[PDB]
Amino acid sequence: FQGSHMDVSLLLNVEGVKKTILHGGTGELPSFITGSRVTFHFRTMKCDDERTVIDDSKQVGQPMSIIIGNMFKLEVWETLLTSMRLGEVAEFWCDTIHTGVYPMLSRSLRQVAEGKDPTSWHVHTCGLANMFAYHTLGYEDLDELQKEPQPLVFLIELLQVEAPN
Amino acid sequence: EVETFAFQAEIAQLMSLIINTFYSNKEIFLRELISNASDALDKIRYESLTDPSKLDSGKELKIDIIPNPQERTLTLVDTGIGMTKADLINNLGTIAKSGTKAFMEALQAGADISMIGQFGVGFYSAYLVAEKVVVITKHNDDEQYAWESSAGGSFTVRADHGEPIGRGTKVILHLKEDQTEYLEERRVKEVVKKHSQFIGYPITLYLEKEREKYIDQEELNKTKPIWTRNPDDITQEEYGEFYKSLTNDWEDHLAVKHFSVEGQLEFRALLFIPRRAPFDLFENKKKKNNIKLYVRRVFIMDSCDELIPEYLNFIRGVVDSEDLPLNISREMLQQSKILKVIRKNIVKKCLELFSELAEDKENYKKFYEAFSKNLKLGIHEDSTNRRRLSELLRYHTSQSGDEMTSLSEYVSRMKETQKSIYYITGESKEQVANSAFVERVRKRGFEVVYMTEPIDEYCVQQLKEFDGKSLVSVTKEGLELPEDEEEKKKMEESKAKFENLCKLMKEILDKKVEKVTISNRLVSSPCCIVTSTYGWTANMERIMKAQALRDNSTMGYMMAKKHLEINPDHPIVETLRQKAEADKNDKAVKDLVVLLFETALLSSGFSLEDPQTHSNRIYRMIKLGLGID
Amino acid sequence: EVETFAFQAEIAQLMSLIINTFYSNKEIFLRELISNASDALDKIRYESLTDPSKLDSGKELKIDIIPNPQERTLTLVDTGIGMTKADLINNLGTIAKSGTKAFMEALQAGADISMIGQFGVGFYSAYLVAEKVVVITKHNDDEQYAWESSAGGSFTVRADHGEPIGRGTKVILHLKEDQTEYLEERRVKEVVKKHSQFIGYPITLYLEKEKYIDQEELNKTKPIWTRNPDDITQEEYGEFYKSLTNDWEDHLAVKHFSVEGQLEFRALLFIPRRAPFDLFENKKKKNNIKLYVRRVFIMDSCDELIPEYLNFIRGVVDSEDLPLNISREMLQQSKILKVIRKNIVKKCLELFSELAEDKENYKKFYEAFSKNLKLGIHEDSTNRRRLSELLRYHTSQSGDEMTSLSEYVSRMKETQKSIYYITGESKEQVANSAFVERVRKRGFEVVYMTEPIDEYCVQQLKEFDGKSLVSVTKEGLELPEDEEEKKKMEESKAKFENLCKLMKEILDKKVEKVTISNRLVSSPCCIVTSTYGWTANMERIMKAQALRDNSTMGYMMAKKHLEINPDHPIVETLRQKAEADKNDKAVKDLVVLLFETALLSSGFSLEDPQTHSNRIYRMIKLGLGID
Ligand SMILES: Nc1ncnc2c1ncn2[C@@H]1O[C@H](COP(=O)(O)OP(=O)(O)NP(=O)(O)O)[C@@H](O)[C@H]1O
Ligand SMILES: Nc1ncnc2c1ncn2[C@@H]1O[C@H](COP(=O)(O)OP(=O)(O)NP(=O)(O)O)[C@@H](O)[C@H]1O
Ligand SMILES: [Mg+2]
Ligand SMILES: [Mg+2]
Repeated sequence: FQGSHMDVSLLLNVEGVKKTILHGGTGELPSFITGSRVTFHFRTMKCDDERTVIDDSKQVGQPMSIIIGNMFKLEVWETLLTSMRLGEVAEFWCDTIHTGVYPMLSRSLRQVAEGKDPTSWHVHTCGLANMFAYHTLGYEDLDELQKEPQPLVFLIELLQVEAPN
Repeated sequence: EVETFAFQAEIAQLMSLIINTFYSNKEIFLRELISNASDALDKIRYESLTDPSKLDSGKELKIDIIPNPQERTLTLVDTGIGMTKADLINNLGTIAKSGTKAFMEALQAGADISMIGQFGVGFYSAYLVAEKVVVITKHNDDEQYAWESSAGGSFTVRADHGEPIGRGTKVILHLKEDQTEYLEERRVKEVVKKHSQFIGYPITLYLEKEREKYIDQEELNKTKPIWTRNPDDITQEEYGEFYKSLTNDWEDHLAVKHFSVEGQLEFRALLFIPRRAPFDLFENKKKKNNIKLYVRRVFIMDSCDELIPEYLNFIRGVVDSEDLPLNISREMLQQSKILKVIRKNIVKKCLELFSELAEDKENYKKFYEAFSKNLKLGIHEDSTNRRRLSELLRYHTSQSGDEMTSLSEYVSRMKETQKSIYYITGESKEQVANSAFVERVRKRGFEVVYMTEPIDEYCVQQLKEFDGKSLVSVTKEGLELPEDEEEKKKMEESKAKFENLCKLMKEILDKKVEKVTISNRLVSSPCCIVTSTYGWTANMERIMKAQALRDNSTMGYMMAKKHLEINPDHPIVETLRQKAEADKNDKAVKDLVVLLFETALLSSGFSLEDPQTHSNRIYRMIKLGLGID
Repeated sequence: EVETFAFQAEIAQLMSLIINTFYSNKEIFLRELISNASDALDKIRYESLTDPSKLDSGKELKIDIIPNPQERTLTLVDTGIGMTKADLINNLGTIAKSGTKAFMEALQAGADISMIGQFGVGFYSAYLVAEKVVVITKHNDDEQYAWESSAGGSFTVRADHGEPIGRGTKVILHLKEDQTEYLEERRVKEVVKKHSQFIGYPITLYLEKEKYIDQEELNKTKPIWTRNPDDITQEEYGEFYKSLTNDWEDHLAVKHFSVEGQLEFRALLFIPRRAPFDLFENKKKKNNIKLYVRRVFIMDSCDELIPEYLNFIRGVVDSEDLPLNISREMLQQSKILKVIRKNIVKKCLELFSELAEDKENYKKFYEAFSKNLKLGIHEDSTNRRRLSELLRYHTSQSGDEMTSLSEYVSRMKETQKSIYYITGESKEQVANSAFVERVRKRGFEVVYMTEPIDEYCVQQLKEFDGKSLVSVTKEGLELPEDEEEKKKMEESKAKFENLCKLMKEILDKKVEKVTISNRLVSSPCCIVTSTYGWTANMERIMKAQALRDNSTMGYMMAKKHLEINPDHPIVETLRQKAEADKNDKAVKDLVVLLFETALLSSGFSLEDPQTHSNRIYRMIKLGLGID
């Protein structure tokens, strides 16, 4: 009976990232303290009108998970997950500023189940030396993003947050 | 090498295309025929200016509609200019050839004519309904002719010898059996009222009835289009008569704004403010029917939010234009930017009209009581015109009394040291007036604006400040009145003293109130519940928890963070602090704290999560009081 | 005597009308151009069925778009049948003369190819943008021919002798200065995606970008609705749904059907897994069900093809033959839209009924769109009897899970004659409410309805399965009675009538009627809505409507009735005191406080809650003695 269904308000104080809420979520704000484990499906596509998929967690079938700690994989994700309510499908339009460290993380996330383990850090140094002097990885995502950086769009579907440890 | 050619057109398929595809609704044929007839009259009237002797054939300019169910024939007679045999062959015979356009361009300089015809395909719309069309013509120059056709790709021209017409054209449509509903008087009247109501010339509907088999003549266009006349010369009685004829309401118009805009987009508009708001003003669901658009006195379309914003739909009236890019079906336009410019001008002139009307105190009171909801909806939506709409606001304030005052008057009475506009919203004037939140403010002599309608919440959702002064909701936390040194010293002393009580109360009501502290907005009530800075206000949250179509999960996204504000000078609070100092924990003190929180939640407008528990607690308290045992 | 003639047309004026009046939006020219082209391919494909040698000139069927900002020329190349010089004169040079219709009617019996160009005036829409049109054709039968025109009432036919095009037609539009926005890649891609997304053949967009020409496939989602529903797997349906809706999640359910007869159309509807967040804020009356005719977009439905409450269904409706406006935007007869609406509603209800077997999938769908279902129950009066079977409700004996009304009727006691329901703003409040306290003691199942839309839902759902719905809130509740129970009730009424009339005297202009109660097993009293007026929850909802007349509210406001519990000790003590003291300050104050508490607990708002809070504070002071 009433056309109006929303009211403007403030959120997403940090600049360089646009926020939209694709779907609602049940429950209050999740307990976000250091040590808590977070399980959250993610998908990263291009900001362009094509919106081609770069990384999808759904085809793999393994929802990526983290802990609330100083992994410093990407600060903006560490903020967005904290600034989220459980069971909330959401869309985030970041900018070229934050998405500088992305390509290496994308390579690691594509190769974590491909046959490479994160328990080693010398292989990454060897890869950096190869990139600097010897050769190039040649991966499509690396060429598309490292050579030309663009803003990205991230779909986040968090599953749950566990008690610490 | 290069062989030039000329375009062709398959006549039969083109005629079939015109008959089947151009026009959606088949009832528009009259709208077309009458329009032609209108031009047919206009020409002769112009030719009467330089040649009165040319009117010797007939001195009366009229249009007659004669339905004949005996033969199922619809006749339309006009004493217009008429068409010669050459005109019959050229203008009528050739599709998309408009002789009316040629006549218009042959005119000299600028003259008072507004011929409807522009395309040249209007007449064939008569085949939407009729299966055979006969046109009997009698021009003032040549003899009377008859033109017969059935849209079969050929037409017949015959030297007519029937009843003489003197001058003009009489068209007879042999309607098909399916479209026989247009022989009824009611259908014809409804169509004429919808489409051809404002045509200048008189039109009448001849009919045969019994009382003993008499002929009845009835004029269907008694009302004349006054927007063509100069707005200064028109009197209020004429405006009222026009409003009654247009809206079919006994009540007069409250106010009228008649203005013309010239230039690259020239149009005349006539807007009326209805005296009484309709019962079903909302729930239109695309049935706006507010501002009927006209081009050369012919109806085009209803403003389905194209010409007017949604909140301004309470206003009635007409908009008329002479030159306008028109659709083939004459039911829409080609460019929407033109409609946007029309909307800009209409909104500007509506705001000017409202500002002018604001002088009449009683009339403006009536208008406000009628359309304050629409005005506040406009404040919610129309962002560019927020200052003007805000100046049009009237409210009940603490110092106002029974009558309502504008925000400008509040600013005039606003104190020298004050730096904000303090407002409180609720569901009634009486409940708000006795509320605890405004006890301190009214005690210090600061005027407070009562906003006692649900839509007022949306009003403050957008209106952040007024005249360089910020709006502050009494209910919302952080209320900082101008404070002296002694007041700050007392506040610091009370904050220091009641720290343990605040900690204990926070511990007791865990996950129920985010922050418990002292306040400066309470003087008589012990405690109050205060909305956080970000979340929905208590009244707002209560309102939007009752929306018919709402997502329960979405409700949790903007829930308010409740704050408890206690009065350090209230005897109950001092006794509670003393008891809590006496006993670090006790059942009685916990019960009292829970009851106080429940009462504050009830008084603040929040609905209880479970009223049964509080009611049972009250019942037990009553039992203990009266000592039933 | 009689002199018959033949109709003529003014070519210049007709062309001007077509260019200026037929089409409102200038961007649809592609939709027209491409569409023709498609048929040129379709035709040759048909001619390849009985003669593969006709494809020796070119073995590939494709459409290419080449924007050239250097010369400001838009080129459209197709390897279709092409047109001869006679075809050039007869078809292109004559308005309203379509070769496509003539070719279609010359087919033997009923073939399997449907072309879109009935009207035959579409091509000229290119002049909405171009100031010059050059059509370079090369039919297999005859030499190359260039056809140049500028809508000036004349056209030029010329021997081409240019670079060979194999077989087919290449249309080059010299865009005018104003319409240079169509050289951008984004605009072309957006237009093609909006209008001609589901063209059967491959559409390729060319561009220049290091500095290498690139080709991009504009259309990739094959139209699956044409294919037989039995052959399509679930993965194909999910992929199609994802492409159509750009949704990370897949579909929850799919209904693919076709209706044939006097109105032939095939439809494909999708119920998504998760409901949209706040689509109601936006208009969102469009972009839900898209109507296609011969595999090209026509109009976006808004209250025409589907009702308001089913706007969550995402799908396509495709019809081979439908009367169309000349603009190729809207239909001619709204009765056809009414028929489509009837059929779609019937099939959607059938889909829900057959989906109701899957317990978990149902539970999810209901959790998503119960609001839509109840809104439809409120609106669609003809389908109430079928929609009601889709309702799921929380009952006293149900627990967490939801049960249908049919299960309630099956479990209904033989003596029991009606379905008792209660509405509130929370499940916990309703469960602990005073009204249902007695019924649960007698074992009758009660239906909890805890959403604001439920009041509108039960305003219309008067009865079900011949059993009437009874609002526990409403007065006049009459459970089956024993003779001893009736005697006890009558005796209690005869005992307490004096206190009832005394309370009525005390509570003037507050309660219309004060009586004893049958629904109150333990609570001291309760406020019960009159028979015909709005219920407490409904009255609160209507009072909370943003857009509703205040002056009319009092007409629909109900009359409060007080119901007292004879067996509660408080009421007996009050009766004893009233008998002892006919008038007293304490008894009237107590009755006022009791009425306030009953009003608060029932669900009604309070006219002045500050007074109630002050009274509570005063009695707290008197209790604790702080004076
Ligand atoms: N009653 C009439 N008297 C004289 N001429 C008429 C009459 N009705 C039609 N005509 C002629 O019919 C011609 C074309 O008819 P019409 O279909 O109205 O084209 P039009 O002039 O463009 N009017 P319209 O189609 O509404 O724009 C006009 O130019 C007139 O000369
Ligand atoms: N690219 C083409 N290749 C072959 N024949 C064509 C082509 N374009 C047009 N024609 C022919 O010329 C006629 C006129 O074109 P057009 O005006 O687009 O009508 P249409 O193609 O049938 N579609 P429409 O005008 O909407 O009815 C068509 O009906 C065909 O017979
Ligand atoms: Mg006309
Ligand atoms: Mg076409």
